[PDB]
Amino acid sequence: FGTTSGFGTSGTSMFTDNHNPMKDIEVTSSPDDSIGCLSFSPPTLPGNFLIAGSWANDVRCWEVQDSGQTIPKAQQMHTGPVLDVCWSDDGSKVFTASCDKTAKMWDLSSNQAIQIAQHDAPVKTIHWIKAPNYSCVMTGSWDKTLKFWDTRSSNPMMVLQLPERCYCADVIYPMAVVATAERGLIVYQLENQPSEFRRIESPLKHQHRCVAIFKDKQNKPTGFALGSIEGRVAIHYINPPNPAKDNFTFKCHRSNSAPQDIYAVNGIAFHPVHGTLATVGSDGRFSFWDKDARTKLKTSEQLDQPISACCFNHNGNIFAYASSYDWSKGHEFYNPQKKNYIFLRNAAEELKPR
Amino acid sequence: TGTTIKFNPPTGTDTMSTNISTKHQCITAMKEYESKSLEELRLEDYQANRK
Repeated sequence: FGTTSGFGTSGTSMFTDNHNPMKDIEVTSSPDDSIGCLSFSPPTLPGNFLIAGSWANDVRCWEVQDSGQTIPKAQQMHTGPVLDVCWSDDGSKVFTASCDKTAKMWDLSSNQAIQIAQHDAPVKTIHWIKAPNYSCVMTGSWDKTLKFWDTRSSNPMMVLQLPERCYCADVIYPMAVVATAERGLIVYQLENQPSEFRRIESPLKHQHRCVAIFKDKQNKPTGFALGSIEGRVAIHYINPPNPAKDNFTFKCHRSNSAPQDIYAVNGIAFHPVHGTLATVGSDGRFSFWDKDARTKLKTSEQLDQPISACCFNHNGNIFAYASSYDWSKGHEFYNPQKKNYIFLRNAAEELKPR
Repeated sequence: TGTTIKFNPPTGTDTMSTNISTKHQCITAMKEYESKSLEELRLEDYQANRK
């Protein structure tokens, strides 16, 4: 019921700016400051709803129609920049994590939000864990802790100590992976209760930035991709038959006699059907990759500012990416008057290996 | 606090087999900034109103 791919194509007259060189769909009424995070609704919700958090302290929700029309639906406010957002598996709740040191649970139908988590520093990551025996929210913070919350009591149901400040995380039950400052990298198992499973010597020599878990042929979490500030991504299997050959890195988000410019990898997401992946970078490009054949499927034209975040909708028929300054060159290159965009693309067949 | 020190991209080397020079276009690649993430530096600047 409806189109698999429906945005169509923008035309230029038969007979001028670099904000949208792919001419992707532009989300209506975009946030007023840089976008930190994007998250699409789970398959339990009919239709597609997008959440974005920004450095103006707001979280916004849009309905995304098959045609590419986007309708603003609702918004909530933190008192500091929103660093991460996610959904409950039933699609009723959006969870939000902020520099104000808290996380909120936002019930969309009643448009009410309440605090569900507290840290002693900014909350960098937030995920919903649905296990057979329990359900909880996991938060990771620059206070060097990982905490787990039932959403009802203000006491955490568990507190795990991290080796350093939480920089990124992902969860696909029964696996969680967390990357920290000083190249810390830890995999957790989540069966019965969360516990540390393996501390991994980083496959990357530079500051960790983003991470996404991928699944094997049986649909079980089996590895993750990890991006650094140094235009490189590691593909890392948990238990491969030949680690020295099966685990590998590849270069990306570089430009180019003259020196090659190296940019940060800001986001990484796997296509939920094809198991291929998208990366987005401080170079203002997105790339699509096949980690099995070890190929690049596509690189975008270059935007006039960094791409700060990306995600797929539940079936991967829509790829969303945010055009926002990422502070990669510090405050001197922040232009508070330059517009922020969320762009949408029907990229499913671009992500399907031939 | 924040990004008071001017940005200057660290130079380096790699190969592609040809030897290449590189410039790292990320502030946290600088020695002065290596102990913090982009988000931590940004929050510091926001708090100090150095936008």
